[PDB]
Amino acid sequence: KSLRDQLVESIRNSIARNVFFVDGGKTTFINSVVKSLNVNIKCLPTIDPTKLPRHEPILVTVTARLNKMVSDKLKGYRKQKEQWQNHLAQLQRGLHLLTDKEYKPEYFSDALKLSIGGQDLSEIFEELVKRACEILDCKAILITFDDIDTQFDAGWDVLESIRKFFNSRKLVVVATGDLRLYSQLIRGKQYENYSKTLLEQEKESVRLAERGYMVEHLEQQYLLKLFPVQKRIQLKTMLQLVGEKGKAGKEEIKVKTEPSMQDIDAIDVRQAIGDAVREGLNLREGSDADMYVNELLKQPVRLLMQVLQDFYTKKYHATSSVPNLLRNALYGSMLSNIYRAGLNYEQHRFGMDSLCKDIFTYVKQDRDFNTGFYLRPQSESEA
Amino acid sequence: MERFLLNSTVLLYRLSTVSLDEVSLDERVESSVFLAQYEQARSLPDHVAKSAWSYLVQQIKQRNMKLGPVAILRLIAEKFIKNEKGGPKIDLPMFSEWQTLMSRVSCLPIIACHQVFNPGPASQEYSFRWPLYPYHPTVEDYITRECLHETHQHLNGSTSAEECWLDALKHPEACLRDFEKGWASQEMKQLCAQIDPSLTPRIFKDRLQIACNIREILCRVAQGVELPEWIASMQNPQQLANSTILHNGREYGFATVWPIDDKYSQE
Repeated sequence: KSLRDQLVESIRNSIARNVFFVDGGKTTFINSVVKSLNVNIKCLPTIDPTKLPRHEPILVTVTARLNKMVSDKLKGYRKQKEQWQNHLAQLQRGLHLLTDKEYKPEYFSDALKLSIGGQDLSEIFEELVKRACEILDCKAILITFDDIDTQFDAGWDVLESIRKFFNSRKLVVVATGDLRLYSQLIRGKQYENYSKTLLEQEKESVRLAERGYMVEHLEQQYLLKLFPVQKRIQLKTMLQLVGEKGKAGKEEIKVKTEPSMQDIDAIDVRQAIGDAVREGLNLREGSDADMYVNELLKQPVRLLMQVLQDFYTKKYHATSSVPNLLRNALYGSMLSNIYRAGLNYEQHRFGMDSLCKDIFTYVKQDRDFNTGFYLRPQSESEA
Repeated sequence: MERFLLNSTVLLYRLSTVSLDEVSLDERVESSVFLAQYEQARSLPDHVAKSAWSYLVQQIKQRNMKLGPVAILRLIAEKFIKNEKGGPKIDLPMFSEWQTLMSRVSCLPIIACHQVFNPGPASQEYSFRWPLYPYHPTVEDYITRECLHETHQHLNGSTSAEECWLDALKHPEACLRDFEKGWASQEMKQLCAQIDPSLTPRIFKDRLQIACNIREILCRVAQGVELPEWIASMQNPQQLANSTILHNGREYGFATVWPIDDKYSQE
């Protein structure tokens, strides 16, 4: 909202690397941002890297969307068309470079045809964007890429698409995700550059150490260039968007709890959470319950929205126990969390027998051993 | 006979007089066709006409189209035009009656209908070129080796009449001026009465500007642009007899944007 607006302003005063990034929901925010831009810059349909066959280059995908946009802006109302197919064919012909698992020599004389020397696909792409903005009468093109949480590996590829092809001043990148995975993947295939025999032989702490230093420094430096900090976006969180304990509350959220909910029955968001917990927790309205719900307002918006949408849903269903309607919701919310916790899974074996053993397991895993039975969500792990 | 469905003063008058919301105009259209064939080709023996009309309505119903230029243009297209060699070509056995029909109608509509509904291989980007020709390798060879030899071309200004249509639409006021200046002459009065009894320059201009409006509105729909609101108030064809339309107190001029600079080009 406000965040997307500042971001819009930031990219706008950028045409005057060239890659804004959004930490982190994420997709909703990015879609809203793109709607915002609809100082002439033309946007691209959002790029979902995880939603692409294992064999495409980000560049081919970009070329496809660009093809559509150019062609239809062209069928709207020539020689510009005629000029475009030349670049298109040049791209097709030089396209092999990326795919080819081996160099075929015939590509040599191919490279011998005719402004840097060779068949630079990146320069070809730059004339491509030149033609595109020349024809669309736009200052630049936005390339909008989705997070790669579902496939953090394909993202690397977009990174090289950027580095090798998007070092142009009429293109701007909008990346989204967690830079931690970026770091890992870039590191992972940094390590892949070494020679297998090398590490196979030098398996000693000393040399392990300095190569780790080298790889980590290179990862850091390369992330610096690819994602220069200035244009990165931190984004405001839901609890950051909500009063910590009531001494805040820029832009009250308010949520719907009943089907009627004629915009005046909205029971805040913090207050709805507190009711759900206290009554499902039989928790009183004291300080710990508050902080309990603060350690709830962290959770990712999807998880919290599901867990608080199945809460009142089933309460209304039963009303035409709060703790069990809420317990069933927590079960779905943390199931794989609880599943990897190694704790009771079957629902037909609830009892109070399994509860004591499971509490023992939780306290041992949280270490503690002093107030673990308090079951405070104070652990470092979100699991 | 379909020529009658595309050239009929009776049908034109009747349609233009009736609103856009009658529906089920079959019988009146049929009667108009009977009349028009009577005046144009009176010599037909009074039963062949009904035979043919029944035949056509037959094909229309079995093929599940409605009585309209879409259907008629379709029928004409399959009957006459084909894809061969280069671009659509007219059948050798049928060229003569092709000319008979052309004497009455314009080719471009059929040409478009055929291109849309039975285009050749999607390889030869078709550029509209009038008129239509049959194919013979022998005649083609003779032409290529010796070319044609034009001597007598003084009929209509010096161009084909079809262009005079778009020329009038681009200079509608000039068309009215020239028509009037000549309408006072007895000859042209006789000819106008002979062709359309109740023409007069007033309904002349009305028809021209109405056609302009039709082209405009159907431009909007063809480009699929939002079907402007005033189409709802657009209820009687005569409403196209004015350069602007009154929906509710507010006047709309019909003009829109066109892909090409020359909105009046045959292309």
